[PDB]
Amino acid sequence: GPAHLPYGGIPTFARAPLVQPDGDWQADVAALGVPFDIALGFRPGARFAPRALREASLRSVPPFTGLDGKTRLQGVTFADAGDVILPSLEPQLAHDRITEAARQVRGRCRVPVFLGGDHSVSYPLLRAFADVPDLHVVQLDAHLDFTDTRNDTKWSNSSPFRRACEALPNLVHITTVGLRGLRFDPEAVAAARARGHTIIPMDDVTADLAGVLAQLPRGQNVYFSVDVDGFDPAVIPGTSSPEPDGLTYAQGMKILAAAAANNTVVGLDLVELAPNLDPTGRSELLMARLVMETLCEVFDHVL
Amino acid sequence: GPAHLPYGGIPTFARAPLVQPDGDWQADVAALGVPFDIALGFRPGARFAPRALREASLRSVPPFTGLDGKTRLQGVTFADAGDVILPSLEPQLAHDRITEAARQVRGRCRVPVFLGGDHSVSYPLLRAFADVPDLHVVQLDAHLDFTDTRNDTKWSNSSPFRRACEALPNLVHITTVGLRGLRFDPEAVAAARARGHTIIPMDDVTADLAGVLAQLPRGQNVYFSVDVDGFDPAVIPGTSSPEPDGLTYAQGMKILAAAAANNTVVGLDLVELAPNLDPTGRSELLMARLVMETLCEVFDHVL
Amino acid sequence: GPAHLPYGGIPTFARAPLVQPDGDWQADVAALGVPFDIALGFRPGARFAPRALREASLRSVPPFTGLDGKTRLQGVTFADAGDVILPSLEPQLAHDRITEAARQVRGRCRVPVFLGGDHSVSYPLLRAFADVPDLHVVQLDAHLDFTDTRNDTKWSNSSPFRRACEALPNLVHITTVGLRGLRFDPEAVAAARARGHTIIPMDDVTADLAGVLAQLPRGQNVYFSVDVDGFDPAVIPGTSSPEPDGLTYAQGMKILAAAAANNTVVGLDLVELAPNLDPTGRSELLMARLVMETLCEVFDHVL
Amino acid sequence: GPAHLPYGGIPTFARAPLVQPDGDWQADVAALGVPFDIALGFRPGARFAPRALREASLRSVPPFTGLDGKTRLQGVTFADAGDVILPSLEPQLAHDRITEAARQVRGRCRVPVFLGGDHSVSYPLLRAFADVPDLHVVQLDAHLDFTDTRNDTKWSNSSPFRRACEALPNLVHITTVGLRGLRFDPEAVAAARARGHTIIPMDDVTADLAGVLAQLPRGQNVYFSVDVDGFDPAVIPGTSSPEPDGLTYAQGMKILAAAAANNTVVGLDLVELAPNLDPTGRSELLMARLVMETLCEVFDHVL
Amino acid sequence: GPAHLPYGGIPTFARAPLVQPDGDWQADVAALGVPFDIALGFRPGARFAPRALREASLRSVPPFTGLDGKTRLQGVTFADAGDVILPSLEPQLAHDRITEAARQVRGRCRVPVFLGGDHSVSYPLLRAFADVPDLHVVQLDAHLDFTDTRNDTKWSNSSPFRRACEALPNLVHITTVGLRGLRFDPEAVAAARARGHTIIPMDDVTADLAGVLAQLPRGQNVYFSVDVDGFDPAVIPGTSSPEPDGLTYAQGMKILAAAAANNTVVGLDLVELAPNLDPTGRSELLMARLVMETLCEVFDHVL
Amino acid sequence: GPAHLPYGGIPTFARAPLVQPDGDWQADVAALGVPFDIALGFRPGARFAPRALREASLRSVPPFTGLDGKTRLQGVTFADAGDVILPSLEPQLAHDRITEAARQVRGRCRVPVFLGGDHSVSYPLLRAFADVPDLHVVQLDAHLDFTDTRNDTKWSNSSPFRRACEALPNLVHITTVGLRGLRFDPEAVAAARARGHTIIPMDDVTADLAGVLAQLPRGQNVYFSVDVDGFDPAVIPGTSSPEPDGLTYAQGMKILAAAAANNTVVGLDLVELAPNLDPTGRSELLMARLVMETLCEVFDHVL
Repeated sequence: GPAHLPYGGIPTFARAPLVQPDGDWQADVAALGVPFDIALGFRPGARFAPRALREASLRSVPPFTGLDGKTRLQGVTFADAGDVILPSLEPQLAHDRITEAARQVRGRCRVPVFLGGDHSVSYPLLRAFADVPDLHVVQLDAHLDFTDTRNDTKWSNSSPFRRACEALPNLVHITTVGLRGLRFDPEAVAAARARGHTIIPMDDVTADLAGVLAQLPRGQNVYFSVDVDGFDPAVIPGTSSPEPDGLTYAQGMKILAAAAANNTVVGLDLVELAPNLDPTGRSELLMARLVMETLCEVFDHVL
Repeated sequence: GPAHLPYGGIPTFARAPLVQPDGDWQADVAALGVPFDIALGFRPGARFAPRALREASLRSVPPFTGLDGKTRLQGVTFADAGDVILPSLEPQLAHDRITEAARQVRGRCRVPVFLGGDHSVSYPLLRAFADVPDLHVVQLDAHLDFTDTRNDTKWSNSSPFRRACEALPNLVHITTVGLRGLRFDPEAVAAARARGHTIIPMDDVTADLAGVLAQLPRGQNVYFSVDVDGFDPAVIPGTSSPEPDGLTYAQGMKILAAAAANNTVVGLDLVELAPNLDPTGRSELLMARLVMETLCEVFDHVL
Repeated sequence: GPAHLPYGGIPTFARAPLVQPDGDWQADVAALGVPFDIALGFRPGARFAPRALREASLRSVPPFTGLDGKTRLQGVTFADAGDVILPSLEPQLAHDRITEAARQVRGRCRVPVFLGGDHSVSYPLLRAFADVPDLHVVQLDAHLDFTDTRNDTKWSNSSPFRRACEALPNLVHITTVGLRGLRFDPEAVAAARARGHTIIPMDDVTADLAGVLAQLPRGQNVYFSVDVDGFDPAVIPGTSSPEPDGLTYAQGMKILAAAAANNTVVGLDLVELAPNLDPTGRSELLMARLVMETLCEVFDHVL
Repeated sequence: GPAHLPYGGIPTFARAPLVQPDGDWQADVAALGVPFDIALGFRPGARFAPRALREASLRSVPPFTGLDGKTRLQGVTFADAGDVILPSLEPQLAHDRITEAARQVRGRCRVPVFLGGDHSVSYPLLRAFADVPDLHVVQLDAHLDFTDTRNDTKWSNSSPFRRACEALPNLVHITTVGLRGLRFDPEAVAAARARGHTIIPMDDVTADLAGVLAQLPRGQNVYFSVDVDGFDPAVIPGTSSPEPDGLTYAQGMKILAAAAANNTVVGLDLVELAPNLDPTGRSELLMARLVMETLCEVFDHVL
Repeated sequence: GPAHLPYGGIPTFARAPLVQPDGDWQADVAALGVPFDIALGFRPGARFAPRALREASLRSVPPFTGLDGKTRLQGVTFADAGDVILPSLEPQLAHDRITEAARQVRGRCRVPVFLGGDHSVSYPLLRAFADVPDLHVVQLDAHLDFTDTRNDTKWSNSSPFRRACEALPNLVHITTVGLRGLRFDPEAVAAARARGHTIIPMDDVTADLAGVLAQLPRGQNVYFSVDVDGFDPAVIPGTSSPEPDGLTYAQGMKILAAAAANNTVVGLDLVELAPNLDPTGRSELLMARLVMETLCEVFDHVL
Repeated sequence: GPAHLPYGGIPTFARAPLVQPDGDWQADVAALGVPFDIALGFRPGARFAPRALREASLRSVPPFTGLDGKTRLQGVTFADAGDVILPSLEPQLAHDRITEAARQVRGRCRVPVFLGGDHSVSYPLLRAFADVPDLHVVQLDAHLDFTDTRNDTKWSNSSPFRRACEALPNLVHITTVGLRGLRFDPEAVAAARARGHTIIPMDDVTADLAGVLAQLPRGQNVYFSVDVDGFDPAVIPGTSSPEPDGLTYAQGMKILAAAAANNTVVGLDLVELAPNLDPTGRSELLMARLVMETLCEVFDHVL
């Protein structure tokens, strides 16, 4: 029958049916929003990202038939579990709400998609994956975000992965791609290298993308964490702290596609999108497509 | 339990449960969006109004306890039937789907709320009230919008009530308040007076508000049509063609309040809001509140 | 035949035919733009005002038939003489070009309309009225703009009327209405008072508009200078240096209408509009209408 | 010597010299910024308010010679103590630092000026006045902000005065002006009325301003708290949660001027300004002027 | 002697004299605007493109002397035929208005430049070339736009070339370059391949541009259709539905240049520009330049 | 002691202490702003660049430890000398004040950093380097800016280097990189080559960046002039007159890094940034970083 235009209808991710995190449902893919941005240290706005991403996803409703007539995500079911009910302030309670909602959504779908929210949400999100043996994380990011303490707190967006690792012994490895900038936390760098994490600077992606893909995990359980600031600001300006010369959409997608075809993807988060910082709206439109395209890749290699 | 903050959760009007127009449900108040703006003659954007109003309504979730301790809308149930599935172009087809959806929603609730969309939507919207005896329309508008033909079309936003009157013999009277501007369609004015419609220029409201309220219907079946451009552009700048020296929120609400308490309100539409034209977002916030406050007035004097 | 919508066609003031300042033409009203804003002391943008005003005037193309069915500006011819060709910097050269173009335009129309541009343009514009006996200026403005020197220059926008008076012995009186703000140049205020100029603070307008209209000139040759910041910033926010609690559109219009009904209007300038500072676009829309409505009043009482 | 233009120089409040809160200085007036906005429940941005207000204050540098030729704030010294060094998250720590910095600034000046920041900062700010006998607070606000708990926290901006009262037995009375809206916390309203607070709805100001001025404290130790949302959104749209029909700049200023003429002003805060929500920039220009004008009134009646 | 700066003068394309489509004039190049955008399915704004392009063209007024000292477009005359007078709605009438105006302009110049407008305008525009033998079209676009039916209409901006081909058997071939995205209409793709149209995905331009150029027509009558969304969103963000990883300005220009060097160019349209979606203004500045540079290429290879 | 987050504290360049140009101080690096933009010929805004650059520099406070573990800018002291006090208009007086302030700053630091301001400030800035033997200028720019007269003035931003060369016989050579665009001043190109100046078009950079670095000066006294428009508009859209296909941040930096490693850097200016033209704020963030990264290269290799 007739379908809504992007500007029509209630905005749910992939225009999927709306459900409750603890409701009686099941789907191949389930979206969950985390409108939390009080942990970032510069420009707020990421709390509006979940809503912006849902709206932008109406431009990319599955399934998809490419120029080659091949159709992806054909038959794959989606669901939108709404957003985590967050309190004001109270970061600890917020973290607990996030982990609980994440647990519920995880048990009702195959591949859960978390929409941030600043990067600090990745920590409580990952806590819902403690039972995943030898959990690996493929992180697209301009920064390492493995810092211990910053501005007198352990919960800033610069510390999510540091917090996750000390709370999840099953999180055995992180591969970070896209790092750049004038400042790096030496303590954080040393801590990541001490745990054997893989650090891939944007310089290496530019110099030899093939070699970078050859460094990605294989036959592993992988959780994808995409910080939109990993992408070049020209491409995705909507983010609090942009760094020049980043990933093109194509490069970021190639890394995600490669990792999705050789691993068991257990989930993915999309964080640091700041809609208010991009009045052209391309940031959310492109990141919404990124998620959908990644899912296409994920389900094109399910065993 | 805990409640979402305005930036959290899926945006449904008044944060009410989502439903289908011809679905199996019933409620006191039901919202229906009509993201149609190709009929206006200047600045587009109203197609995004339904979505903006839903989001802004999260700042005004019922019920409401005033400073006097009194609570309003207690026990009143709300529902959101989404938006009419409109085609691209094809105005005649759009009109038919609008009316059908309006009919379906009106038969499932007591007071239906229609979110435009340019003012031309009022026509196919009123066609769903053909069975209301001696139907009266109280319209807040900077313009009369009773034009026959404009720019070689009969379906522009300048002709909704002219179209509605020729298609509905039961629509017996219209009271338009807030009229102003340098240009008036003489043929439209003549046709309106010929039918005995009441025309109340903004000057009348300014000179004597009490006299204006005395001209409102009493004990009649009333359909409310609120064109946001009836309000002063300083108050509501988010609209295609603003006209200086309009209604303050308070004046417009006083009119709606008086009419609501003295009549049987059969419905209401809120049109011409253009979110894209007000980056401060106050336009949607105030108009979302206007709809809720009007509803407070309506259900506060139910017989 | 069919007429363009506001967004269609080449933007000329009031959609009037385009002409050259010294060309072979004659019209009742002729517009001339002065896209000069390098003399203001705060936020630039007024250089774009002439263009924005033309675009906005397409929403106010004459003639106008009001609610009473009466028509104004019927048969009144319009022309757009384009813009003065300004150099970069070189204020004195710019001034000479503005005066020359204004003189040429004045000699080919009854009422010239000058679109600024920061307020400093009023000086060279006025030099073109050296032959007007006992020239009076009715100035709507939040600021006096009668300063001798400011920031080491004689040509800032804070000095146009001071420069005008010293260059035109025939400019015998100025009536300034709308003044407000924490700071005033004591020398400028005292000099204006000592010259017999009339200073009407906004507080007087609020306290007794009737008393203010009674202070306006009668039977004089009047030049209207409208600085948009004379209007309340809530109404017209698009201006460099806004001051709270100003004229509503209605008050400013009543003042101009009163003066137009009892005097011989020789010209009008509209200055300090900064379109870039009002993304809602209501500033240029309302100010273009003010010019058109003022002309309606002018030609309704011309002798 | 030449003076800077508004867009020139380093932006310190009123172009005052920069000092450390606990440094070796003394001045009549001292500004202290609190760029904290993680406690608000809707739209962020107030963290940028202290900076925006400083920049805007460059348009209002003291002293001021008015239209009447009289000068105010002549010889009155100013100091800018910078901003409280805030951590990320960690509300309690932020609170303690805010109180400590405020105490130190207070002991070094006659009248401290605090620039927020969301309204939650008023709580830690007021703790620095625990020694003031019979401390009265005059609050301009659209909301009461006397809530005990909201969204699972005691520190939201909706609870500053509630926290202040239960922590300051010397805070004997609060006069709140401008209240309006559909939703009010019944528990908060009751608790406030019970403690003997004076609640003055905006409707009261509209109906009789003279009466409202008579309800203000007299001969008391007064702390001013100005929430920019107390002003009408058409005038000051840059704020998280606007409410229609608020104070005009003039009405708000009349209230402050009245209170400043009959009491001993011990301090003032300006909170909830969101520059990012007003691209016209009028919100910060007008609120910076409000602070300066209030200081003019305070020093005109120094006992 | 002196010339206007970009912000000065009436904005006509290339600052060319204004003429009527059916007036008595002749010029090498003539521009015609089609401010129509009610056919697109997402974000409106293209109706303002013709005006934005005209304004932006003031930064690219011919002739042009390059770094090598060689001048292009020397002696090439220009004219601006204004905009097609469009009705409100009534797509079929608009289509006829467009075709007739386009033919009139075509009979008075050598190369016509059409300024859109959503991509649907290409259909009625092409009907004006029904008298051209073996008409070839070189289409820069992110989408094929060869769809038959979409959202219950035949006239959406997704069907222009489909409508053109079935109405113009003389349009023997189309070469589309820049195709990309997750969704492709299998029906449209088939109909295109069937007619033998050449489809060149953006991946092919990236893989080997020289190969793509070798696929362009030679010695044919060619019409250029440039959809701005064919360019990368980072470069041209001002467009309704952006797609990542597109043409750089240089790539698009290389394609246009190659085709203009060995073909008879009969016209060109520039569509889907949405100035309202790019507040930096680079979208219109770059596309106006693209048109002018394309003309430089065309007149550098005339037989 | 704790450190301010980017949105906290008074915005001075690199959070450096404030000083007066002719005060008693010394520092390795000193910043001086020149908020002058009345000489540009298109879109103003550059007057706001010094303040935006200072605000943005708070995200790049020295020293910097890279991913490789090396730390740069260690032991490098900074000072912010504020802004040159500019008059209104009076370009000659402005020039004199700029030169004088630059002289004072240069005599108190090792590497002065000048924040513009339109490009015309480079002329009076360079006059402060008259005692530098065989002075060389490495200019990143989309335009040559070696024009004699433009729009009836010798002081436009298109003439800074022409004016500098005729005033400074010691300015023996200029290397300009990034030139592009359809129009070039033939008289300026000829005069530049006549003097042996090296012109390096963007095409050369794209074709062989290694070769361009090879063409940079070696062992000379070099003054860096960075016009942000030398960069691609997709990367840095905030500038008056953008030209497509410009330098990536990386390319521009590589050029500066190379020159800084093989020459004595006497100073650097950063001009034409227009914060108001880039609402995403990435323009000032990337350019402030550029200045800081250039400084780290300078001190990491100085003789």
